[PDB]
Amino acid sequence: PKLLNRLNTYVGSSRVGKRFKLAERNSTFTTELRAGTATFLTMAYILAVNASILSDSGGTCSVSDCIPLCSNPAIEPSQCTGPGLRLIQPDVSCKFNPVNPGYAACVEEIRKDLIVATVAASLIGCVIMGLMANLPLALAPGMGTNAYFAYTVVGFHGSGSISYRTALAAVFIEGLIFLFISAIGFRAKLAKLVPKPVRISSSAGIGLFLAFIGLQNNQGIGLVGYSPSTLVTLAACPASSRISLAPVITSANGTVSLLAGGSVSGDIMCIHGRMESPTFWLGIVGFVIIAYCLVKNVKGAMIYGIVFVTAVSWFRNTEVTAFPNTSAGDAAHDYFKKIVDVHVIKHTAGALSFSGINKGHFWEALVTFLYVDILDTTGTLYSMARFAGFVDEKGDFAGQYFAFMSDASAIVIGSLLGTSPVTVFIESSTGIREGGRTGLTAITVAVYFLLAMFFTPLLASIPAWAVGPPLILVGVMMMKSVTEIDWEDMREAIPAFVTMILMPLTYSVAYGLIGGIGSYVVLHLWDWGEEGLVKLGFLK
Amino acid sequence: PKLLNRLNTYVGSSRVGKRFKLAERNSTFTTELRAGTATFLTMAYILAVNASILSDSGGTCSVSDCIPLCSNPAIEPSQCTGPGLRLIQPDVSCKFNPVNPGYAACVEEIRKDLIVATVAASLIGCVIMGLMANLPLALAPGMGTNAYFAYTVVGFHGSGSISYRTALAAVFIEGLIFLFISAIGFRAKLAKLVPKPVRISSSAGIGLFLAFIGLQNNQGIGLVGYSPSTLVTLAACPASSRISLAPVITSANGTVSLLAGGSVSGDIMCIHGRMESPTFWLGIVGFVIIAYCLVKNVKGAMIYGIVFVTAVSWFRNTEVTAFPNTSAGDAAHDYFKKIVDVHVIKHTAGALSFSGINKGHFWEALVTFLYVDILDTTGTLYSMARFAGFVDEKGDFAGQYFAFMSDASAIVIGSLLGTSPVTVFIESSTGIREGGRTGLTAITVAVYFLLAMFFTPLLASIPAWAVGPPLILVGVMMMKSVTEIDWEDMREAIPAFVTMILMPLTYSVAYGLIGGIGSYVVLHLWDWGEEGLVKLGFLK
Ligand SMILES: *[C@@H]1O[C@H](CO)[C@@H](O[C@@H]2O[C@H](CO)[C@@H](O)[C@H](O)[C@H]2NC(C)=O)[C@H](O)[C@H]1NC(C)=O
Ligand SMILES: *[C@@H]1O[C@H](CO)[C@@H](O[C@@H]2O[C@H](CO)[C@@H](O)[C@H](O)[C@H]2NC(C)=O)[C@H](O)[C@H]1NC(C)=O
Ligand SMILES: C/C(=C\CNc1ncnc2[nH]cnc12)CO
Ligand SMILES: C/C(=C\CNc1ncnc2[nH]cnc12)CO
Repeated sequence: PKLLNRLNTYVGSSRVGKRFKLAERNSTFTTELRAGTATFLTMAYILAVNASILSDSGGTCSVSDCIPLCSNPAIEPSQCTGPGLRLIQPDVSCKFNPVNPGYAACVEEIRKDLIVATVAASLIGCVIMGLMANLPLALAPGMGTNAYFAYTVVGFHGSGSISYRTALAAVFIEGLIFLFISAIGFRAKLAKLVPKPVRISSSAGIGLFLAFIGLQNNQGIGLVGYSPSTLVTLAACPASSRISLAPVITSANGTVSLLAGGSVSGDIMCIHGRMESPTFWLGIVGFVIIAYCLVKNVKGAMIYGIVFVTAVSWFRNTEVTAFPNTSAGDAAHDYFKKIVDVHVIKHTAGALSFSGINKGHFWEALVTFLYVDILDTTGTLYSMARFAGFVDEKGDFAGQYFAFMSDASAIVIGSLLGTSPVTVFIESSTGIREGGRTGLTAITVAVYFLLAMFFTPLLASIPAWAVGPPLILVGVMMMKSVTEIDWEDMREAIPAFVTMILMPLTYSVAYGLIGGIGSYVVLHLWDWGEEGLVKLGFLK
Repeated sequence: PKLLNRLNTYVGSSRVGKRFKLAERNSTFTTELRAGTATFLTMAYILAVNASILSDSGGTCSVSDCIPLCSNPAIEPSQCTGPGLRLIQPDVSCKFNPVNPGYAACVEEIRKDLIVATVAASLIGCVIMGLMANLPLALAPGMGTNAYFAYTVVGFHGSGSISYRTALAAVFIEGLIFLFISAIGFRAKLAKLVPKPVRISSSAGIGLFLAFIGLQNNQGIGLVGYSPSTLVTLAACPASSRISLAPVITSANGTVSLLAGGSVSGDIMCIHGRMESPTFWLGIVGFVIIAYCLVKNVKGAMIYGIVFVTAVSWFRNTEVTAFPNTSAGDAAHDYFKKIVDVHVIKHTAGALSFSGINKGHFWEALVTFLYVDILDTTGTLYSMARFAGFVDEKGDFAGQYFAFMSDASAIVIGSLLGTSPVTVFIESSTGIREGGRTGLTAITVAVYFLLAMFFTPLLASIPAWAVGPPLILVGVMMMKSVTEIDWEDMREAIPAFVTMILMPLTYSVAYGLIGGIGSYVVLHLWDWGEEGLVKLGFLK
């Protein structure tokens, strides 16, 4: 026949072929590799997006890495010695604008570290899923939880109520509890705990949250900025025309002064030149490219858009350059000059700490992690089992037990390595749609991830206007779940709308879920009471 | 039979009864009055909401009404005479925080004027609709266009790119053009210009915009504020713990100073005490009341909630008092002391100006008004005609011509009196659902509006935490249109998502529409080109 056919048959007739039940599932070797390659092309974008989002979280280092600065910027701190000249001792404000150089270097190092951590976690998760449960699924850090971890639990540059290490501890404990409950089979009861409309609309809320994040400044293509009256208006003015804000003390005559201890914000206000930022238009070009590649049903759209924007952004003397002419820019260009490197985890490894188990926000974050993971994992796993045609009449696909256990173990390992919890990817559908049916798909994707590493230097130079449209379009894809809501029934409509609008506005998933559940319960209280009272017997 | 029956028969057998075709439509006198009363109860909330929203727009008066102020607040300007003491000449900054007293008095007077203007415009529109076209519909200022006029075209306290008078001129010209195009039957040709997904999702976008407005500080119940990092987080701290922001010039060492000419913002940042403002909880109580009244299908829910919140807020020495102990509070309490008054429009009457016809934003606002009015009026009028069973097979209900003409004339009259465009209300369905079929419903609603006036003093004391949930729930009701989108087709999904997310984030309807249409057109260029080229003959 053909060498492809000899290879297929030889693998099919081997012990390893029987291990994964190749013959019984009607595919031998080459369908598996094609499915794996398609899956990797579909979901490679995590490699950049997750690293960027987690790097913006501030990393493991604190004010201790802020160097003392001079009184005048023109004098370097080492030479800051003279009359009326002194050194400023770093404070909390060193972490924020204007950022201390030491913190910037720490942040870049943590960015590299997190890239490597993501790659390793995804590889190990894929291997475990492929081997223990023997299914053709792919695992990697979740998009929905990335931003919740980076911008809400920890905050921008560690401005949140939970320290990074305690956040990793929370993720670890959540993974352990998930493994426990999956083992003892209470999972269905907890999944039924949440009301239907909140469960349906939480995904749309998270999609809107990601879309909003993609429209900010230090996360995406700009186009949204501060306004003194409406608090949000049309950004995308040139970077040279952006200024910061500070808190002041008003009065009853018109005087104003700066409030000591004001937490200065970044460049968020535009003074002139709206809709003139070249980075915004480059991001728009990338967005349109990804949109076409999606509409024509071409796999790997987001990678093509990201790569085009990044390649354009690698030139050195442009307005959209990823290497601006300063010290940090020169260091970044130096690193990017070497194409391949083997970076080694140094700080994020084993960075757990159980100090903050007392704080309420700790348990809030843990419970939010737990519920999001339970619901999404169960739903996506059952959907993919349906897509592969493994579901029997009773509704189970045999190997569900070990699939859930493997997902929980992967979550725990990701927690240990220092990344947001890992999950199964809907992108795996592509592999199923290509004919792959056994665990070789997962191992192929794992090998492709292992190939991805060795390229840390190139993946470290992704600007926000490259991340951008990927996040926006992930939100677009996630929004499709709104249809399952009966919008004509107020008792079901109101909680869903609250859930959708609270997440992107309060900028926090937990508050959206809490508001939705509270509104649902308050609305249904009368029905609960009447039903229970008729059950008692006073009413009919 | 019964006096009700004699009255019914006597009216039915009279000339006036034949004028509205009473017998032909199977209702004589009392079904009409019941339908009118139900309609008025359903849609009375406009009386407060429209007045508040348009009053926040700043009115017709400019910095010329800012009085000169003293150097120290403890000295009144009249006595501001002494060493090192002087008078500050008002500039633009007088209009904003800290607001000059004269502008506050002007704003209150404009609020009263706008209340009376809304009442008169709604009355005249209802009368014209009921008489010329002879249908049981109700007219009043639109909710969606209210906020677009008040917060986007003109801006908060006249901070927009269009002067209030020129905005009224734009509304006038838009109404005239609508009348012209409707007269010639060319309306349906324009109505097909907008793509389907944009038309479908614009209503959901406007609903989200209203919901966002209802969650702000000077428009609703708070709960959304400013944050240096995420730009939006969880507000509803006590008013005593809110501070303002100002622009600042940073450096490369950590120094900061104020920027001359900074446009100070209102109290938007919370320093401590989150989720502790009593006004927020009172608004939540009103929201829950309205939600119950809606779920149980009780007419007049929003009025009951507004009235409860206002009645609680009318007390004098509480944290949620609508009369705080100052000069303006005392004046407002003085006015509210007299229950009934006959206020006469003094400024907003005949306030047109055609100076700015050159500006592009003028035409942007005009076209946005025109398209919103065209689409909404056509759709709602046809839906209400269907609901009453007047539609024939061909799809017309006879009196459509004069209905559209009456709506256009009402828009023009509203423009003359100084309010946002007037439209037909979906709430009229209630009157139809009760059995009303003729023009007596409109005249009854007009009489009820005429009754509403004479109560300007009471309607003038509505706080934001009373307006609040009404806006939020109007957004909830509007959101129901998302279902008509095929979320699985990207070429139709992406433009709709862009339209939905751009309106509430950029805080402008026109930009959302422009973005949606642009994305739609750019997405389909390949299809248009291929189709036209195959039409030419090169391809097959
Ligand atoms: C940081 O450097 C700035 C200059 O870039 C210093 O600005 C001082 O304050 C204002 C603004 O320039 C002027 O009136 C002074 O003359 C400036 N002095 C100097 C030496 O530039 C600022 O003082 C420096 N930081 C601190 C803490 O002083
Ligand atoms: C406006 O009134 C205030 C008192 O309410 C005056 O006091 C100023 O207060 C600010 C901040 O507390 C200080 O920075 C100023 O030095 C104070 N000025 C004086 C003269 O004491 C304030 O001065 C008044 N406005 C102006 C322009 O003087
Ligand atoms: C509720 C959770 C999403 C978590 N992340 C993911 N969950 C499942 N598959 C994916 N593909 C990309 N990201 C994901 C839905 O937003
Ligand atoms: C597109 C337009 C709405 C304009 N306003 C209204 N249009 C029609 N009926 C109403 N009832 C209350 N407000 C309205 C839809 O938001």
